[PDB]
Amino acid sequence: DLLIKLAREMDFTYEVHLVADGKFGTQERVNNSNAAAWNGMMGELLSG
Amino acid sequence: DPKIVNIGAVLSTKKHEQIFREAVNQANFFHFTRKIQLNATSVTHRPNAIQMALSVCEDLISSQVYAILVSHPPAPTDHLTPTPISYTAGFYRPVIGLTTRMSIYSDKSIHLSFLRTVPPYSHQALVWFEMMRLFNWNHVILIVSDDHEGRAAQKKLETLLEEKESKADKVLQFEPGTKNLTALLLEAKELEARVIILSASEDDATAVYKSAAMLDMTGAGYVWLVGEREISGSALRYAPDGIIGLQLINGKNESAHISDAVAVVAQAIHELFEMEQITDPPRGCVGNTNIWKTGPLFKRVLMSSKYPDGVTGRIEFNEDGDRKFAQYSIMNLQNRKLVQVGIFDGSYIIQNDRKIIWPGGETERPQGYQMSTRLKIVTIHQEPFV
Amino acid sequence: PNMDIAVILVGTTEEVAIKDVHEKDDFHHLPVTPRVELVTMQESDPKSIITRICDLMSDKKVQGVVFGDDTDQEAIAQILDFISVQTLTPILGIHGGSSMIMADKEEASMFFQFGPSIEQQASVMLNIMEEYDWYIFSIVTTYFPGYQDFENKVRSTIENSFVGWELEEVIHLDMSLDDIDSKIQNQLKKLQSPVILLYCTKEEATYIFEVAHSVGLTGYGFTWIVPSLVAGDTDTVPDEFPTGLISVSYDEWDYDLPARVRDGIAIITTAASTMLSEHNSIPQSKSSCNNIQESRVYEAHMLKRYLINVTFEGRDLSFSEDGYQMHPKLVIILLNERKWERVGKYKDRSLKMWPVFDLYPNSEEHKDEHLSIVTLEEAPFVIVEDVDPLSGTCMRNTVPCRKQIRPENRTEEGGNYIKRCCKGFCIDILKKIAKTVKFTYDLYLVTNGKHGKKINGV
Amino acid sequence: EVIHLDMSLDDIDSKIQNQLKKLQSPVILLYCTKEEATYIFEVAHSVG
Repeated sequence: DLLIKLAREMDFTYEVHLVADGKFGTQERVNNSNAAAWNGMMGELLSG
Repeated sequence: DPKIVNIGAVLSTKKHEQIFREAVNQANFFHFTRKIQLNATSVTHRPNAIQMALSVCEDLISSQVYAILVSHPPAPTDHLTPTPISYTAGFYRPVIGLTTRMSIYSDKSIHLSFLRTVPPYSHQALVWFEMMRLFNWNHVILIVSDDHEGRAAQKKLETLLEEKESKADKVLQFEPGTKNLTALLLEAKELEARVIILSASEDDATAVYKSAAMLDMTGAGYVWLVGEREISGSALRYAPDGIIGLQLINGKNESAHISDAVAVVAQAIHELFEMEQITDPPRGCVGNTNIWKTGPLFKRVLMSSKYPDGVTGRIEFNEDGDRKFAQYSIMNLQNRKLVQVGIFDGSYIIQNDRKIIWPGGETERPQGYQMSTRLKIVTIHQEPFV
Repeated sequence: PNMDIAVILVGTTEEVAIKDVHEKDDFHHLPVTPRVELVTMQESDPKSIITRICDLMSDKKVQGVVFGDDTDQEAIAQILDFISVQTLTPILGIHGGSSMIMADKEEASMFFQFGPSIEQQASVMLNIMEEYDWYIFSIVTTYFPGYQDFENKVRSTIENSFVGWELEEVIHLDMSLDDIDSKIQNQLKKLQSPVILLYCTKEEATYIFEVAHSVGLTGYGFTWIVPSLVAGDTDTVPDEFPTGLISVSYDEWDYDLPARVRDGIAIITTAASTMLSEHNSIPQSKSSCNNIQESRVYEAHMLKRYLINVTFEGRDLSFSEDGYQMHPKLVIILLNERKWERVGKYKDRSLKMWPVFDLYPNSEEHKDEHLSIVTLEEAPFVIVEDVDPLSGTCMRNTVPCRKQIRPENRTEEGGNYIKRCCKGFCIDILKKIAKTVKFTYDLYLVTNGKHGKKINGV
Repeated sequence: EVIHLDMSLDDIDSKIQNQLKKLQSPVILLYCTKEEATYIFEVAHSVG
């Protein structure tokens, strides 16, 4: 209902999508293969 | 009698060696010589690496040379690069490049005492930054291969954008040799940014033109920014009419690089022999174990060279020993032909009287690079909320 | 089959007492039988190297080239890479110019060295700075090629671990111009951290320490740390280096050269035997020098997959994808008569501090002797908890309390030392007063006798 | 802490400078003479 209110108070188009799992910021603490990691979550906004 | 000093050089055809020997004779005339005498000693590129190393140790090192030049092997293919040749002088601490365009020579690990007077491909990215000053761009997409050139161009573009100005979106990488690259066009098309900057070789750029051509991605709004390896050879007929290209001024037959090279080296010798210890290189590669003490000093004198009235323009080195104030030419493909639309002298880009044509049939660049009204919404999974 | 394995030795050291190896004949359980062919070289030059490699290659069909010298010229090692361009032979570096690392090599070359990379040295420095509780640090880097992955490795490491680090600013200094315009001093005058890292070379480190001798960074409260390529040789000790410089380097002491050659032959023979024992199909040997257009197709990169996970004598003596040893035998030396003396041995992941005292500040003056504390597992006064096997080290303020037990095996006792982590009210008060009065102590429990009581008459 | 400085030898062992570098206060008092104050201000001008 908040998305409908903000959708009618502003002229734009929306598309709600459901996210599955992976909501913890990705704490790369387990020794994978002694390589270099990169921020892929934390904020959770820029995937694509 | 003046001291006989030798200068090493690695050239290709005999004509270039004649221009080198003539440039040494002119260097011994235009410069005041009271105690030194330059000597011309140049060899040719050999198809064998061992025969080339023995040719340097029995031709160049045996003559006790100080500065050694290098160009490019006259071969249509690429399988034996002259980079190991630069390792030879690495045993005796300087090699100056003339046609080296790869950014791998920009590093100082395997190229300690290696300086070049030719702007590589990474410097072209700087010109690309100047493009961001023309139409005021923001979100750009850099699509490079998975090698050292893509990492060097990525660190260079990231270094240029270190202030609070414009940033990067997503950098795409691909293995050089894969034709099925539709996922790169799908993920690149899904992203809001449309400024595509391609920097690869010919076979990769051909696959980008084919895969990007069979998906209808050359219309309005799509910008293709390439360099020089994407509008030459077999990658020219597949490129859309209106793609922004580049062209280095005086690509073939660079006599000014040889003449100005002997001028800068001669200035570094006549000026270097006016301080005081100045050791001498050993005789050949036999019975010589010690290194050269005048290495970083000779590289320092070669780097601190200024020629505002030179033939090529303004010879000046930077902190990495590369070429400053590059001279390029912004080209554009119009009706299956490369029409000159701009030139780059070194400081700013100067356009001629030809109007820039876009591949999407457009003639005027809009203000905003990309804008729409589609907004994606994401949320979590909760019973009382969603 | 008898495969030729040549060992090139460069230096004035007598090879008579070196080539005599007794680890052959009886140690040929594998179907392939190798043979050692050691050669000498008294002239350090690329012409003699290429001459002996080409002439020795055309004379004897060798498979594994093992080069080793005792100089400090890494460029010669690059020349070895050139040999790969003509041979693609797995060259192993044990000592000498082939001991230094080189970031970003050729993906097709087979150059493998025993030099510790910056990722391992950075982890060792972070472990040393972690055991002594050094949260605040100041990193000083220059224009040396390899600082981006260093600062991004330190930042990326401290931004994820549970240890609460504190990064002041990573400054940068220039060496192309002398400090005459008052800039380097202005950048070095804002460093108030108990530990300062340095990432540069040698002639640059002499100038950084020369200016730092006048700025005020080489005294009490401050401690500089340099890796391995900064100190270099331990014999040349200049004067500008202050007292107290924890530097990591290679052991090159207890590890004997014949053991290095034996390990190299074991790795080359083992990796050359895994393909024959698994794939059951191996190509021919190496061709001559310039004959590369015919033998360029017989080379297979699958052996590279056998050059990453290599086991020998149970220990994890393997390598990585970059071309270096996974677990390098590192040593930590400290500069005092101004001589580099060893203080600890970093193995696998744990660090051993035995040939030196655990307390970093010396007691030669300030305080003397120490103090031992013994208690018992009491309800609200001393809570004893076993150490977690996932890490093996007490965390936060949990005091590592040892325990001396004797395994009563029927009619024979032993001497086991089980270490646990103690925490409670006594740990809190003794740590609060211990931090205030500033002294070293110990903590252990009682395994026999418990509380004092009367026995007969004593 | 109230530090003490000895003026009888040129600062060559880096001790007085190490005693003056640990002064993190907006106000610093000085109690000496003139030729000693010229040297204290001379080193303090280089410390910061």
